[PDB]
Amino acid sequence: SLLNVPAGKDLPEDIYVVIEIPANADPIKYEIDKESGALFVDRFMSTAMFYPCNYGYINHTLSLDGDPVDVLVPTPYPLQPGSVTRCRPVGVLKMTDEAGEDAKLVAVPHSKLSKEYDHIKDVNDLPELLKAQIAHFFEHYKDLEKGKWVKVEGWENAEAAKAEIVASFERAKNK
Amino acid sequence: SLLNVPAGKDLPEDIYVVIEIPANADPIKYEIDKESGALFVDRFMSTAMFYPCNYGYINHTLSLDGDPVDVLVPTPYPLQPGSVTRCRPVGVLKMTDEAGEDAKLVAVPHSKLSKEYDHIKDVNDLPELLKAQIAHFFEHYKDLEKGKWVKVEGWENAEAAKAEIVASFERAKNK
Amino acid sequence: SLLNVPAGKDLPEDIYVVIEIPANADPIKYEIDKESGALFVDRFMSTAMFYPCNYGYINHTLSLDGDPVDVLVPTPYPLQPGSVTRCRPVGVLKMTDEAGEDAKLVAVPHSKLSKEYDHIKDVNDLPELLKAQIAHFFEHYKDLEKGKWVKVEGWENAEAAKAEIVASFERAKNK
Amino acid sequence: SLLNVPAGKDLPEDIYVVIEIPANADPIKYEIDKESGALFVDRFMSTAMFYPCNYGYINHTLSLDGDPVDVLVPTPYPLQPGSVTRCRPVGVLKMTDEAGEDAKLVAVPHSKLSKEYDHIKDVNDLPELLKAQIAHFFEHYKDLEKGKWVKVEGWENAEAAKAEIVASFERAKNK
Amino acid sequence: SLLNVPAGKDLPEDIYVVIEIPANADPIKYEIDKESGALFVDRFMSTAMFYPCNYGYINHTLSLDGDPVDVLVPTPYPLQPGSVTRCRPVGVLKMTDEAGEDAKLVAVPHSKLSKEYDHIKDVNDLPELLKAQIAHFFEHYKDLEKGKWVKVEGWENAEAAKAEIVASFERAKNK
Amino acid sequence: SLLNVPAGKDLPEDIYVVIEIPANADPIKYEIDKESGALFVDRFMSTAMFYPCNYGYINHTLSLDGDPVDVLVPTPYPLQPGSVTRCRPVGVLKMTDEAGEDAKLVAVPHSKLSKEYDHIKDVNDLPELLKAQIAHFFEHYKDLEKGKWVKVEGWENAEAAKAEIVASFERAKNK
Ligand SMILES: [Cl-]
Ligand SMILES: [Cl-]
Ligand SMILES: [Cl-]
Ligand SMILES: [Cl-]
Ligand SMILES: [Cl-]
Ligand SMILES: [Cl-]
Ligand SMILES: [Cl-]
Ligand SMILES: [Cl-]
Ligand SMILES: [Cl-]
Ligand SMILES: [Cl-]
Ligand SMILES: [Cl-]
Ligand SMILES: [Cl-]
Ligand SMILES: [Cl-]
Ligand SMILES: [Cl-]
Ligand SMILES: [Cl-]
Ligand SMILES: [Cl-]
Ligand SMILES: [Cl-]
Ligand SMILES: [Cl-]
Ligand SMILES: [F-]
Ligand SMILES: [F-]
Ligand SMILES: [F-]
Ligand SMILES: [F-]
Ligand SMILES: [F-]
Ligand SMILES: [F-]
Ligand SMILES: [Mn+2]
Ligand SMILES: [Mn+2]
Ligand SMILES: [Mn+2]
Ligand SMILES: [Mn+2]
Ligand SMILES: [Mn+2]
Ligand SMILES: [Mn+2]
Ligand SMILES: [Mn+2]
Ligand SMILES: [Mn+2]
Ligand SMILES: [Mn+2]
Ligand SMILES: [Mn+2]
Ligand SMILES: [Mn+2]
Ligand SMILES: [Mn+2]
Ligand SMILES: [Mn+2]
Ligand SMILES: [Mn+2]
Ligand SMILES: [Mn+2]
Ligand SMILES: [Mn+2]
Ligand SMILES: [Mn+2]
Ligand SMILES: [Mn+2]
Ligand SMILES: [Mn+2]
Ligand SMILES: [Mn+2]
Ligand SMILES: [Mn+2]
Ligand SMILES: [Mn+2]
Ligand SMILES: [Mn+2]
Ligand SMILES: [Mn+2]
Ligand SMILES: [Mn+2]
Ligand SMILES: [Mn+2]
Ligand SMILES: [Mn+2]
Ligand SMILES: [Mn+2]
Ligand SMILES: [Mn+2]
Ligand SMILES: [Mn+2]
Ligand code: NA
Ligand code: NA
Ligand code: NA
Ligand code: NA
Ligand code: NA
Ligand code: NA
Ligand code: NA
Ligand code: NA
Ligand code: NA
Ligand code: NA
Ligand code: NA
Ligand code: NA
Repeated sequence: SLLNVPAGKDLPEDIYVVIEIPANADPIKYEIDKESGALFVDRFMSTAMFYPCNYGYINHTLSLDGDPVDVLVPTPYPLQPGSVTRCRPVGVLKMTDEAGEDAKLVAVPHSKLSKEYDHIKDVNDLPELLKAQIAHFFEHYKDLEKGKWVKVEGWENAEAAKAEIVASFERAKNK
Repeated sequence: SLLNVPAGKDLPEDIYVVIEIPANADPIKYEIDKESGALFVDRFMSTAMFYPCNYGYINHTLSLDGDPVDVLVPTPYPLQPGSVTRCRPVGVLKMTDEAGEDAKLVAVPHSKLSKEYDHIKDVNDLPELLKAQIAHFFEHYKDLEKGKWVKVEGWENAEAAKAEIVASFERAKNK
Repeated sequence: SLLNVPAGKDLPEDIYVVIEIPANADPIKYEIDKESGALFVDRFMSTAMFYPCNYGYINHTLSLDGDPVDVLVPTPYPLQPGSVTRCRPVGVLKMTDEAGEDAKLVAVPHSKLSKEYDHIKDVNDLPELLKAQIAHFFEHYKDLEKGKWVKVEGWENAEAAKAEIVASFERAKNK
Repeated sequence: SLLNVPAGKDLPEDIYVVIEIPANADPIKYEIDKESGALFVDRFMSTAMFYPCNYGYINHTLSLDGDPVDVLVPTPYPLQPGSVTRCRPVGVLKMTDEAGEDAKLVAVPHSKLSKEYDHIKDVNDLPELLKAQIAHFFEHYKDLEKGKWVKVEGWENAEAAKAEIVASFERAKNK
Repeated sequence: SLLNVPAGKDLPEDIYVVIEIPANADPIKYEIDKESGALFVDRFMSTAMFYPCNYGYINHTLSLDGDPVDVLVPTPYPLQPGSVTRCRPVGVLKMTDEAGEDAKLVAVPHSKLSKEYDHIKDVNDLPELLKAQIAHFFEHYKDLEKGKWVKVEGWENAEAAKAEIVASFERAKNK
Repeated sequence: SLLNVPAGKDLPEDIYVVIEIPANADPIKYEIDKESGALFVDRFMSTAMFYPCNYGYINHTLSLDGDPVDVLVPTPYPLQPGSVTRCRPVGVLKMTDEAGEDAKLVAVPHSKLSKEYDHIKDVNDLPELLKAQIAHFFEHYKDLEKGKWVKVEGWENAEAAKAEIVASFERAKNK
């Protein structure tokens, strides 16, 4: 199953991301279940918002919110929930939510999948609008769900993103 | 063309709404052009948000923002931009934006189109979530567009909605 | 507007069909308004059914149900409501509904648009499943709408279809 | 795999439903294969009909038609085939088909996923149109498939639905 | 109708493009009819190809193929056939087809619609992949339609694109 | 998982095909991963092309390109990536690509799923356009990916298709 997908071929520079939610999709917040590897409906989000990129996680990692580390993956066409994409980290939106520190990595498709993103080396190379849209999404998408909240702490670079990937991997390792 | 569509068969209780944007659609903000009756792209909205209902206007009306009065129309399936739907007003979100007072009517499909909405007589009969989603949309959808802004002033009932329809009609009449 | 589209380049063998409803679409029953040429929502259909083909009419014709003659147009991909397709009649489903005799022509895309349908010369060349699906649709799609009903009278050939096209044209002519 | 999903967290009041067919989808009748847990095409349905709700089953149950008990799940947006949704039973359409007694449960998203359905406590709280659409679907969707048929026996309440869930669970247990 | 849309607010730098075909759509080749302003199906294209950008024309212009000058418009989300978008020319693919010289302009959404494309000043600023995809599309999309063909002659810059816009306008003027 | 799906119920006449890419979809080239059974993004294809049929493979087979044998499956509606369809082989497009001989089987839905394809007994019964579209797709879809290429060698009949299925099965058996 997806439970057996490696974190990556050469972490943290070469990772696999398991997709749960496509970019620009209906507000169904799917999460993979750790036990079964199945896609569960976590919730129907209450705001009229969509994820600006495909959204998922790195397998065999653990954030402080008790889930694998979260990843946004821009692509030319939305991905299928439950599919896996090889990518390269380029930046990270630091943020905290009701479940703990909960960073949002941005990783682009690996050069082997496409040349489209090769030019995006670091966080400054991401379009300013996309970055603004992502921060605005995480700032507001929980606005109508009581007991759910976010404190966005800011954008950081590809090396901070890599550091977060290592830490999350090591954390799933030693817990 | 759509330029020749009546405001309604018996205003303000029985109106026609010209749809510009479907519910739950991509963030393309279409507006009908007054001159040609064609659907123009006003803009690509910058936030990752969607209209909670189909969105358009009552022909032969004028708001203080210099456009025909705006209407949200809930339906079971999204409508085609440029189509026209017979409806019944049930409530209004009072609000102001950078172009003037700019109320958002809510009108449901007429009984003749469907029985689904007959039970919605007044604003209190609208689902609380939908109303919350609409106010949250108008509060935030201009957050990333400089020089565009909104002050949401609150929900009011079917009679206030009807009053607004009359006023907007009379205004297109005497300007 | 669509109000000015000819019935066809050489009726009844070479016709234009104005599309109102795409094949396999949501159950929104659009009808063009004769006055304005705009697409109106006639109703939200109540059964969980879809049109097996794109559905519309021949302009400048009149059936006994007081509307232009109805046409089903099979295509490889669903058409846009309000678009126009050049076609060739191949058969007709005779039927009556609450508004009068109300035949359903089947016309395929003209050879100039595609070679795909050239082999369909007459009604027997239509797939048996499609014909069965169309009759079953018209038999049941009004089952949950009181005061709406259908009596399906059977399939007839391309020459009967042509005769119906002529009659409907002549009727719009002399009324 | 989906083969390992529990019937529920607290049956019969708190269940999981494995979705096979989304609401308002193309007429591809997917069924999960018991052996592999994969989604198989059972058939391409022959009528021009769609499921009024998402459709699937409760894992680790068995109906008299030799399959897990069937469930319809209304949601605001169609679900992905192969996804799992936590729900609450509210009613049941009793019916028989060519494979045995084959009830159709209706279960709404659990409060934890959404508040939208909390107000639906029992079968009378379901919209009359949706219930009519579901009965009409099961009455007719097999009309063009020889050797497939249905006898719809009627709507019953949340306690009958719960009783059916218990019986189906116990049956998978003791066979 | 769309027949009355200006070529632009300040040609050739500020133009309007009437869209006939969305980006990444089914292979239905719609063309606006000059007489009626309606969207007609020109043909169902025979290759398994899609337009890499939204496709349409500048009103009140004339190419040597006897149609208004053709335009590709990249956008973040596909546009509706029959809609109009304000844009800025940035490049041109020179090519000839069976109907005459038939250049393909590329024009991006005007800054007023979006800031996304402001950075694209000239043809070299267009992504190399998109340009390659467009040339490959026009080279092959007529491969399976006998009597239809293309000779692609190459990419040229924003000033050549502007020159072509002027010439096409002047040609509709003096014929 | 899909790793455990049989090659078929009675090879080579009665096979199962695991679908990776739907017909007429976005150009995301998914491949099932042999290790995990998960759907991976192999690449984002560079040409503006789509698969004319659903595309996938026969499990427990091996081609000379080191992957299971490839299959195109025409259906009335596109299939879900990761779903499985029972089918009957009717023809084969012989071709070679950069990874080895790499035939493309065509197999239609089994009679048990639908009667629609029963009339297609052999390769000559496939529509000429579909066959032309498939050959044109494989001839050009790698045109913009350096180091990827195809030599299409021609269409052959249902018995050649069956022979290829046997050979590929036996090859996965003895390697
Ligand atoms: Cl790992
Ligand atoms: Cl979060
Ligand atoms: Cl930002
Ligand atoms: Cl009026
Ligand atoms: Cl507004
Ligand atoms: Cl509110
Ligand atoms: Cl005429
Ligand atoms: Cl009818
Ligand atoms: Cl029949
Ligand atoms: Cl269980
Ligand atoms: Cl059933
Ligand atoms: Cl009922
Ligand atoms: Cl002009
Ligand atoms: Cl061309
Ligand atoms: Cl190029
Ligand atoms: Cl096997
Ligand atoms: Cl290949
Ligand atoms: Cl061929
Ligand atoms: F998470
Ligand atoms: F407005
Ligand atoms: F009619
Ligand atoms: F079942
Ligand atoms: F043209
Ligand atoms: F392969
Ligand atoms: Mn959305
Ligand atoms: Mn969560
Ligand atoms: Mn997560
Ligand atoms: Mn979180
Ligand atoms: Mn998280
Ligand atoms: Mn959206
Ligand atoms: Mn505006
Ligand atoms: Mn407005
Ligand atoms: Mn406004
Ligand atoms: Mn306004
Ligand atoms: Mn439908
Ligand atoms: Mn009617
Ligand atoms: Mn009609
Ligand atoms: Mn009728
Ligand atoms: Mn009629
Ligand atoms: Mn459908
Ligand atoms: Mn079954
Ligand atoms: Mn079942
Ligand atoms: Mn059954
Ligand atoms: Mn059953
Ligand atoms: Mn396509
Ligand atoms: Mn042309
Ligand atoms: Mn053109
Ligand atoms: Mn041309
Ligand atoms: Mn041209
Ligand atoms: Mn496509
Ligand atoms: Mn490959
Ligand atoms: Mn393969
Ligand atoms: Mn290959
Ligand atoms: Mn292969
Ligand atoms: Na979407
Ligand atoms: Na909250
Ligand atoms: Na949408
Ligand atoms: Na703003
Ligand atoms: Na559909
Ligand atoms: Na009726
Ligand atoms: Na649908
Ligand atoms: Na039957
Ligand atoms: Na598409
Ligand atoms: Na050609
Ligand atoms: Na598609
Ligand atoms: Na190549």
